[PDB]
Amino acid sequence: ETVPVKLKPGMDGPKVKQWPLTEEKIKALVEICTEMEKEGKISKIGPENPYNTPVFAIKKKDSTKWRKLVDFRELNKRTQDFWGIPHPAGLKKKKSVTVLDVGDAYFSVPLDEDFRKYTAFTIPSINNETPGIRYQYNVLPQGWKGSPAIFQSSMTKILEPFRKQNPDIVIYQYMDDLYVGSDLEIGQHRTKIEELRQHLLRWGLTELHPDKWTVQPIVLPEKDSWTVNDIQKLVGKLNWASQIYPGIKVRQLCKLLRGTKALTEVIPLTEEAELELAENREILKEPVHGVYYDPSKDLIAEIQKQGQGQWTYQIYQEPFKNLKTGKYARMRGAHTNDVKQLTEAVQKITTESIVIWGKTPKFKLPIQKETWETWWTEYWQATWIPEWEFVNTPPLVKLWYQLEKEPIVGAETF
Amino acid sequence: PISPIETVPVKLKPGMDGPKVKQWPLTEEKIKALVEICTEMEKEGKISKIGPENPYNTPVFAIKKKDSTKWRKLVDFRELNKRTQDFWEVQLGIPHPAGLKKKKSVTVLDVGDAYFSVPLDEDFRKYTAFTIPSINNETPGIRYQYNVLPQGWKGSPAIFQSSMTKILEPFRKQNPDIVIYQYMDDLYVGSDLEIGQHRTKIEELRQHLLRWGLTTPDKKHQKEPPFLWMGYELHPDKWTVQPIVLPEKDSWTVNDIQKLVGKLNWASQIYPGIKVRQLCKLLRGTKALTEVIPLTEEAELELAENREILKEPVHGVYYDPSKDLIAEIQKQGQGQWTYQIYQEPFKNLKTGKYARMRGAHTNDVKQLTEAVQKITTESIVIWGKTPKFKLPIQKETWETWWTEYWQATWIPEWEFVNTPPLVKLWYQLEKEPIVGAETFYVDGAANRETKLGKAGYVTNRGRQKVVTLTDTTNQKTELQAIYLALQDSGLEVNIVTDSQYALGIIQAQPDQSESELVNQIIEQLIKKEKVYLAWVPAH
Ligand SMILES: CC(C)OC(=O)c1cc(NC(=S)OC(C)C)ccc1Cl
Repeated sequence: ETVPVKLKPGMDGPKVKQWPLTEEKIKALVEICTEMEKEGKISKIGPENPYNTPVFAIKKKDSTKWRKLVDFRELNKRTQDFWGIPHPAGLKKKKSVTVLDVGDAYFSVPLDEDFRKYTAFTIPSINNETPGIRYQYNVLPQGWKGSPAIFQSSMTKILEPFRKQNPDIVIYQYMDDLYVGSDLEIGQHRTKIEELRQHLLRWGLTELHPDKWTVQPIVLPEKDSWTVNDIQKLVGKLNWASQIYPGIKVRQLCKLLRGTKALTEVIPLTEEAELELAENREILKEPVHGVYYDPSKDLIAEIQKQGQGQWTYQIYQEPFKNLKTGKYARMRGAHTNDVKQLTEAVQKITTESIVIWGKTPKFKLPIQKETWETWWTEYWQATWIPEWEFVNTPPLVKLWYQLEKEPIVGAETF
Repeated sequence: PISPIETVPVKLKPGMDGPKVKQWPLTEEKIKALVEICTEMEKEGKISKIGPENPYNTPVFAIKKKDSTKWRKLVDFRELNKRTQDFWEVQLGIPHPAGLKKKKSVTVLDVGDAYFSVPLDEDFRKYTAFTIPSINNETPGIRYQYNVLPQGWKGSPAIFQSSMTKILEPFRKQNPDIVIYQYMDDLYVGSDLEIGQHRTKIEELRQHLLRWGLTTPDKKHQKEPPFLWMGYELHPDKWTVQPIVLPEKDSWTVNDIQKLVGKLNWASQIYPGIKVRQLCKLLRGTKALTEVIPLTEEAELELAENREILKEPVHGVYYDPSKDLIAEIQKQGQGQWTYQIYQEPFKNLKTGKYARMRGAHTNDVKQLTEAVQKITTESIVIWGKTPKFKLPIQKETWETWWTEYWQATWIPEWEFVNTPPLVKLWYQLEKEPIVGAETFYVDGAANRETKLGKAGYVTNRGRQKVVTLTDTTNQKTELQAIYLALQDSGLEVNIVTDSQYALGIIQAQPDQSESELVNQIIEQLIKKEKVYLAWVPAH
């Protein structure tokens, strides 16, 4: 049967316009949508339905098969609340997690007849030579929030058996995904994962390492000799840095900067200054105190382009009170593409956000709206889509985080 | 004679109610005309005589048009419409000629009073009620209501087009090698069949429409190629740009110069060489549209030069899916870029130029980047594809800029073409302080309230200076400090500042700005052989 879903008090349905798509993408959407139309999942709709939601095709991670994706963001946000599952704190402490797409299970369930209109989407035609192909959902839509929600009973139900068989493992369900975390070694882990998929397949469905991340303090440069400049750069960095650890002091250094000297001129370090330095190195050896995640506050993730394919991010909720800071280096293949690295990055942080807190952070993106919108879809891979804003990177913020500690040699993969 | 097509469910607002505006009183002559026409429509089955039961009303009007000077009719749904539910956006994006394919033949079928062919949602119909006034408000006038899509009513367009889609669905599947395009009351059917086959199919399509009550043209009203598709004349084999006419007068008002510059700008897209600088100039200080501004020799000349250019018909080619899509761009002066998309050399599909983007602070490369994105976006829409790019910039310059810029930026697959002016990096701030070179410790300070300030520097070599400024801001001073610094420094300079804005220049290294000041600085920056900028916290 269908549960009577509604909209939040005084909200209306999305009327978001469809961005243009590449031909290949439109072709697939057409193939894909006719099929679902036939399977009774979606139906063509009339003009009396003025709502709309963006749609697009993404490459199912491996195969040539294109996956249909919809941007329900606006709908999700307008959909009444169900006052999901409480985040299992244990997930983050697992050696290797795996993500699975259980969005498929939704088609099996009917969407309340009255809510369907609000799910209207559209397939655009090149050079606008054909009117758009208007549809809507009859079943639970993938990517909608109400979906993993209504399908909870059936979900828990189908899962239990594997949970009792292997209670050492943890299963988290976010939107269309399923994260599986166990402490079993790779082979035994993935075999068990497959043992799960098999289990999930007899209904109709279908490599993280959480214990290895989130740290890295700020290391300060060390030099044989210091110059007027070296110091100046260093003082500006620490001075900005004081907004986080007020115990950091730069007065003694600033004395060494008394004088109109050549930037390249070497300065001898007074013991007094040298102490001030060491004392700051100690303060930086560990993250700031009193930072506790607040579930009633929006989680935030700001990214900065460090160049050469490198990037830095800070997930926090209050300015300077970071819950996590990290670094991302481009993936093999993205060498001459900024949006690839960026899209890939956004995904990773958003996955870690889920893994650790069970939600998606909002992104402050060091990119231009037009560049993002034009090409992000091309490199996307997740069932979900986080929120974002485009911002101008304050030069210091970047300089600071560029200072994060990197491995001695690295994570040795013999 | 109506149709057997199932209506669309039309509802009010939300919770509003149908219009109840009073019937404008008309003359015996105007009334009698409306009486005539309405009786006609009443029999064709389009409208229906109603009564006292209906409270809703819309005013009916009577104008005589050119075609027959015969009295006609008009109904003001302004209200009904503002109370009618929102429908989905009608195709507001029309095909651009560069995106269409050539057809062996192309026919335009004009589905005339198509609106009055489709049934109205019987429920909603009451809301379309109107009344023919009596000779100066006598006894009750004649009451009616629509049973079909009303001319002027909100839903009519979206609804009619939808209907057309269903109705054409069969025919389309039945003959995939035919291509119809709906727009307004027009169906544009093109194809690659031999003319007889085509003509034949046309007839089938027609008769098919007839099977649904949809009447089609008459030999007298039959449209013929070429077709006027906004600014362009299309021919199934190629398109040609309509020769645009510039008046020659001895009295140009402001409107005249504006509207002119309009048509002029529009042309700048297609036609290479159009300029309006001197024509725009005439607008300076205009006190009225009806104001007459004398054309300076400067203006009279460019106006002339343009007339020469516009006398050349620019001809064009259509989209052929079996060949490459290429786009070449030129930097027509700072901030302006020209682009031309073609598959085969000199045979263009589309051209255009992007206006000088006057803004806060940027550089060529970023500006090229944007032009490229604007193009790509347009391309994706027109052809569902992005063009292989031909750009006047060395890949060496690109790799140097992008790989270090603070903002994520990208350019699809591309290739360098040496067609000067080449876009390049006007300068590059040193990666490290310069050994040997002078070091200017610069500072500017101004009382934001009095707008008085000073600015100067002191070098490690002794040189120093200050300059008092009246009517300035602290930002300017910090900046002027830097200007003077560059002015007096040799070919290599080291400069330190606490200016937050100077930090912005280190990160973005702009080569153009809104402020003449910054610009000047850029000028000096470009002049030096080596410049090192270093920022330090204030005080
Ligand atoms: C802009 C419209 C009104 O003009 C045409 O109908 C028209 C269309 C085409 N080409 C194509 S693909 O035809 C499209 C219908 C797909 C070629 C010449 C003309 Cl004149």
